[PDB]
Amino acid sequence: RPAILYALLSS
Amino acid sequence: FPTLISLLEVIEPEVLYSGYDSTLPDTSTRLMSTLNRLGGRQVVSAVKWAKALPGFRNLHLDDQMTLLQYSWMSLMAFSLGWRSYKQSNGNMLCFAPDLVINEERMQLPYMYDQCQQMLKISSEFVRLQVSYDEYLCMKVLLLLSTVPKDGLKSQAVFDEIRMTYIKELGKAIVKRWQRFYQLTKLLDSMHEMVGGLLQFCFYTFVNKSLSVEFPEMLAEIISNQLPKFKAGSVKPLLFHQ
Ligand SMILES: C[C@@H]1C[C@H]2[C@@H]3CCC4=CC(=O)C=C[C@]4(C)[C@@]3(F)[C@@H](O)C[C@]2(C)[C@@]1(O)C(=O)CO
Repeated sequence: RPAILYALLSS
Repeated sequence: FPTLISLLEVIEPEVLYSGYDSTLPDTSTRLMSTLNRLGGRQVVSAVKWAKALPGFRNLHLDDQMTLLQYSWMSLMAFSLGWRSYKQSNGNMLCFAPDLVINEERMQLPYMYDQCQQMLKISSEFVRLQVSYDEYLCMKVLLLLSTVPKDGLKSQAVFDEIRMTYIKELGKAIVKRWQRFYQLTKLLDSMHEMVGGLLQFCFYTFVNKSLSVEFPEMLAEIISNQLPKFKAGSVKPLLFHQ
C-alpha cells in the first residue's frame, strides 16, 4: 500500500 | 438540484503549469523527467477531484486507493487527449500550455512511439467529435474502470456509483445504441491504449541506464502497481466482449 496516496485519501 | 454534469464541470481541475524551460537543450531524459513531474502534480489535482466527486467518498479507503492507483494513467492520458483535441485539434500533444510536443520533438529518442500512442487517444476524440460533457462523464467512468480480481471491499456502493455515472453520460449524449455504443467502446479501448503507456512507464521506471526521474508520489504508486501487473491480478471492466 502506497503511503502518500493512502494518507491523502484519509484526510 | 444543480445537475451532476454541472458539478463535474466545477470540480474539473484547472490545468497545471509545467515550468519547462525550453531555453536549455531538449533531451529525452529531461523531457521524460519533466513529464513525470508534471504528472505527479496532475495526480495530486486528481485526488482532490476524486474526493469532491459525488459518491466517491462513500467507498472504503482501500477501494478509493485501489481505484486511483489502477486508473491514474488512464485519467491523465484521457485529459491530455482532450487538451490536445481542444487546443490543437489533435495534431500535437498539449501537455501544458508551456509544454507542447511537436514532431520536431517527437523526433527525440524514445519519444516517437510513446507520443504516437498518446496521440491515438487524441484522434479518437477527433473521430467521434466528443463533447466536453461526454468527456467529463467518460473521465469519471475511467476512474471506475479497473478493479482487482478479488474484487473490492465495498463492491455494493461501487456498483451504484458506476450506475449513476453511466446514466450521466447517457444524459450528456442527449443534451447534444449507436452513440452510447461508440463511447463505451472508446472506454473499452482505453485499457489497451493505456496498457502500452503503462508498459513504457514501467520500462522507464526500472531501467537504470536511462536515469528518468519520477516524483515520490508516482514512484510509490508505480512501485506498488508493478508487482500487481506482474501477477496479472488486475481486472479491466469491459462494456463489450
Ligand atoms: C509513455 C509514458 C506515459 C506518460 C504519462 C502519460 C499520462 C500523463 C499525462 C500528463 O499530462 C502528465 C503526465 C503523464 C502522467 C505522463 F505523461 C508522464 O508521466 C510521462 C509518461 C509516464 C511516459 O511518457 C513515461 O513513462 C516517461 O517517463
